[PDB]
Amino acid sequence: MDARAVAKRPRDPADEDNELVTALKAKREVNTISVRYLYHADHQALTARFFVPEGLVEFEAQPGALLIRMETGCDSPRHLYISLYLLGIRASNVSASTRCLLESVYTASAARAALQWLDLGPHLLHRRLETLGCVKTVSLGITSLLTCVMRGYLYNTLKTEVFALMIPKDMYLTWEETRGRLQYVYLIIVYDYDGPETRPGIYVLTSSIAHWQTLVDVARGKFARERCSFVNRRITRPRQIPLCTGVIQKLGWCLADDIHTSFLVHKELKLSVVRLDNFSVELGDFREFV
Amino acid sequence: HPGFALTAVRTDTFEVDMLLYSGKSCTSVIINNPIVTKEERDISTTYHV
Amino acid sequence: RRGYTYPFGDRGKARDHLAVLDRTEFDTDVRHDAEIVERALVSAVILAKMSVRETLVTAIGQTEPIAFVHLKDTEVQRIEENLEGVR
Amino acid sequence: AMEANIFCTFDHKLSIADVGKLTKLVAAVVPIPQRLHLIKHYQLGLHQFVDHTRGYVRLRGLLRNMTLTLMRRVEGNQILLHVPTHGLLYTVLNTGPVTWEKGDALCVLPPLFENLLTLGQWELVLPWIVPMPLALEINQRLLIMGLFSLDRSYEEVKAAVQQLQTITFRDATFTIPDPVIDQHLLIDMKTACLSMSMVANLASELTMTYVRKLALEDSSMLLVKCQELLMRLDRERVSPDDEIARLSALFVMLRQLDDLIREQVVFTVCDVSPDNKSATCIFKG
Amino acid sequence: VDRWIRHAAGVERPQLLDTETISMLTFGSMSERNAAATVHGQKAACELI
Amino acid sequence: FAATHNPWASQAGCLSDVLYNTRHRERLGYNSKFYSPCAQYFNTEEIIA
Amino acid sequence: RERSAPKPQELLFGPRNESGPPAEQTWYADVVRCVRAQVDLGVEVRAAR
Repeated sequence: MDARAVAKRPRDPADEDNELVTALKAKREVNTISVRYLYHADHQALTARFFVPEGLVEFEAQPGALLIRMETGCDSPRHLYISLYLLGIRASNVSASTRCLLESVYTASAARAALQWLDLGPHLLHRRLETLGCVKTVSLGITSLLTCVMRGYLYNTLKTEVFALMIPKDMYLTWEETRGRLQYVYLIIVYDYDGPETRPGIYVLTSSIAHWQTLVDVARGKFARERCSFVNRRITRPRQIPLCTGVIQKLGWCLADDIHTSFLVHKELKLSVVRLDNFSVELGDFREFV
Repeated sequence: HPGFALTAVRTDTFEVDMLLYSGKSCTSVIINNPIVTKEERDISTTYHV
Repeated sequence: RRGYTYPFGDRGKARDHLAVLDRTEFDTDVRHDAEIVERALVSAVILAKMSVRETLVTAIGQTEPIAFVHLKDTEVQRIEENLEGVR
Repeated sequence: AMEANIFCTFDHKLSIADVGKLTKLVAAVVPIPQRLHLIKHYQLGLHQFVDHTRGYVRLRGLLRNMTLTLMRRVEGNQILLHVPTHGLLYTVLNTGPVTWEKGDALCVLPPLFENLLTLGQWELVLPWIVPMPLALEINQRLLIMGLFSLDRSYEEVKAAVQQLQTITFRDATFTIPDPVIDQHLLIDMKTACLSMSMVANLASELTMTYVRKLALEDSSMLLVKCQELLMRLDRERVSPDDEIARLSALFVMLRQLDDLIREQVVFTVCDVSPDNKSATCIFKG
Repeated sequence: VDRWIRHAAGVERPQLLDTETISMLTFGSMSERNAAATVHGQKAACELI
Repeated sequence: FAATHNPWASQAGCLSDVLYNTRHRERLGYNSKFYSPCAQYFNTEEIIA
Repeated sequence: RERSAPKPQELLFGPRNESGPPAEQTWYADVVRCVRAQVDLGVEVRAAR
């Protein structure tokens, strides 16, 4: 509460000594540790560490994969973490070629077991899947560590490089001709109520439409067959109670110039991806539409 | 006695104190100054060396 | 079907009695139907008793007798008179 | 460098044991009814909102109105509270009965259950921190057992209500309080249930008339089969001003019901301690 | 026959949340319960061929 | 230098081979968490590797 | 076709499970048109359910 005090500019780390420097200089003591610059001490991204068994780590050594947590009716391993790719083998959209490719890759007890736990339960996918951020690390082993972020950019420890977000092509979805200066990236899951096994379709969307209402109207216009089949199964196969023709989840904002088409290599297998070279994460939970 | 015998197999785990020999300058170890990275969490802040 | 829809006290007991009731169908032999009809009825009466919280005998070696539940006495009296006539 | 905290003052003198007890919850979510720099301890918690005529539904509406604020530090004569800005990660305490897993989307629920800081006239009632799937489950179960109030006399209704009352969620089993007391239903619950009943009932009547006209236009071919469906359920068994009033009333009842229909995600978890009582999480909407 | 053999061998019926628990078990789990007291140490599990 | 001293254990598909090879055990439903002393001698795929 | 639903370990381990028929059937047909007496007999045609 003074003229000189209030006029003060804020205090910033590059000029104010770091706390360990303060302590050591005030005691006039030295450590063998080099501690002047603290790594990760200027990151805006909020990160977390996850442990996964080796079988699920396929295609995950490449930073930029999207990670999902799924529920299991058991007790002790009850939550596993799976990637969007492994979610693609079950996706009744993706073409036979890519499906057989990532079925040839994902060959272990862990991933296949994730698949039975997905196909077993009577719940719909969106009532079984909770979404995590995008991953950037790999620490191998029989059980491996992954570092994942859900708020912000996706970059190396020194910020020397930015890791893209990688989408498998058969999931990549577009609805507009002239690309906006800013576009959001959404995840869409839709259900085919034809046949005994209701076939789930998986999409990663990109659009400039920020508003929920116009986005959902456009989506419902483009997904007419699934809504028709929803009403059809309501009519023809009653006292089974469907809900949702699809759900939409929002995570991201990228500038159209950043997005590019690319290839992905693993064990000399050749998978095709759509890449968002600079990309930021902002996760919101699902919203449902019919 | 039934008509078939059987051979059993067993494993016992012993506890042992080892001794190791090495020759002078058998390896050379390369190291730098230890490095600290910061993980910021509200109630407790952690630093990894 | 009614038992599977009904809100019982614990799923295990009613589920087991309803399951032994469920797979009780006949077998194209005359003699065996006499056993299996009784074997189905005893479990059905167990289930009905559990449904309305009247007791069931848990003594080893004793089976809950085959009978109605909560009918008015005139109905069951006419049932028994008809059963005598069938005799 | 520094942050804008909220200061709270306790008027009743505090024994050293009680101010110690304050520390044991120095990271829990304490709701506040308003944004102001110095507030009196009566404002903390939900005790002022506890009217024994009004139950869970009104309290969740108010909690949607409330401002959530982490207790931050404890000193004599005054307590520091911190209002969490959006996006930043924070440490919270698990006050509810259930444990947590990484990635859980959390909500707030009114107290459904040793009472903390039983001052002579006041009691500290914290909200329940719960994952959203259990939030949906418990809201629906409480709502349905609200419906059965009018016929609790018959035995099977009692057994069904008991089945709805017991809830299990990742190895935790607990019994929620019955929203029916002394055969009388709390007014907030009664109004919510009546509103839902009326919404369904009025939709039944209005939808046939307003679909049969629209079916002429629909090139998306779903409204014709919609009419087919409403005729199918029809088979199972007027003034214009009154009609527009009926539509207005339909949307009035729909609006009154919105608290039961949608709830916000407030926290989502990043990591959990072996000390499971506490976990770090980022703050949502 | 199954009940007779299980009572002769002395082992209880497999009781579990059958499907998901059995998939978890095939993935691997610690089912065998501990003994109440073990003056001698870890069980020398013998296998018969 | 006999062909085999235990025909029921050395043959490529006999009792002990299907009972103790991890691969044949995977074709059945074992529980992976239990150690088996025979698995060391019988997992012939790993032995060939 | 006469295969019972797989036991869980069969689906967790080993070579894949498969589906019997292909999505596309192979058919032959005879087409008759009455307005101009004409019959099409040597037709190879594809069918899908």
